[PDB]
Amino acid sequence: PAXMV
Amino acid sequence: SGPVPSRARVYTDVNTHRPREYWDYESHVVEWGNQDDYQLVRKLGRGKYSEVFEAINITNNEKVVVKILKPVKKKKIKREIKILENLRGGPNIITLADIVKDPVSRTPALVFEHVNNTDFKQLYQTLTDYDIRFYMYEILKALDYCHSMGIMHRDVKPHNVMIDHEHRKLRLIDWGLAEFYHPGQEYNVRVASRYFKGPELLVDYQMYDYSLDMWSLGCMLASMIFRKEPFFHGHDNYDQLVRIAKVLGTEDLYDYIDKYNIELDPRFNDILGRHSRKRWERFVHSENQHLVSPEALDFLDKLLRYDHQSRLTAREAMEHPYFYTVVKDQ
Ligand SMILES: O=C(O)c1cccnc1
Repeated sequence: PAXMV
Repeated sequence: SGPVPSRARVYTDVNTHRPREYWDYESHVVEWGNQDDYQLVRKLGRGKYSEVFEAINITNNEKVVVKILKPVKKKKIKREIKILENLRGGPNIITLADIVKDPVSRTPALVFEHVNNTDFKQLYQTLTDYDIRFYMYEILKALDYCHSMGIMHRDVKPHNVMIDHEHRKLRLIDWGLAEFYHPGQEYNVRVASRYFKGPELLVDYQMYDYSLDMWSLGCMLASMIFRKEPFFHGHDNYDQLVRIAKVLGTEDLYDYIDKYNIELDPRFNDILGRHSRKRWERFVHSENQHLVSPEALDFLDKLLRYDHQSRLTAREAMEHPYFYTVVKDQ
């Protein structure tokens, strides 16, 4: 969910 | 006539002799990485300087620390990047691993090697005599390196010193206030933290140098060997100089001012007055006597001086007898 999901 | 100029006693013309590419951070081009290689895990700290996160590099399954930069000026953001690259590989200097850009908001982000989120502040009031000597020597290694590279940190404080007590490693972090030293330059005096501002910043002497970090280092040492945090606890920038004068004495303060022809703020005259110099032995009680030694007081007295030229340099400090046992153990 936050750079990568 | 104006105030009297000054120059550093060490590493004076390093940046002048360097190619312009070294210290021209405005002309530096940033090579951007891939932000999708990192996944944020938890927040480590906040404040009006950046949002620091702990992330995981999913490429090699290694932990990292990501610092989200604030919408400040690009001029200062390139300076911190250039300083971190010039110092990459130095002793006890934080290593910049990657620089990425937000694909949506275009916000920059710095990626560092993972560090135990234990700053020196949560540990330096609980150290032994040998630990203080050892960690002071490691902090000196980082200061002497960046000074030799023509860079002054200008924000030395326990919160900017990351420590791994188990493996006895130390890293000097937060280079957002760091600046290249050029002779004759007049810098902004509103740098460093209040409890660690040198007298040259308090009397508004803009032509300072590496010796500013040595005063801040002396405040950390006084806070440790005396078990008093902070050692100079002023309620503002003006009172900060008053608390310093209550210890070092006002005689050497006004001699320091007349030497460099510093135009002191007229508001200081109403709050300064006269203070005799208090000896460092007077700060020793039963709870800190085991951390205080004649070598500690002599080393501390040569760091906390009004005259920035009289202070020990980072190189001279390592050769002090205070670190004789630590150097022999290397
Ligand atoms: O440079 C910084 O601000 C920094 C470095 C490591 C970890 N947290 C912050």
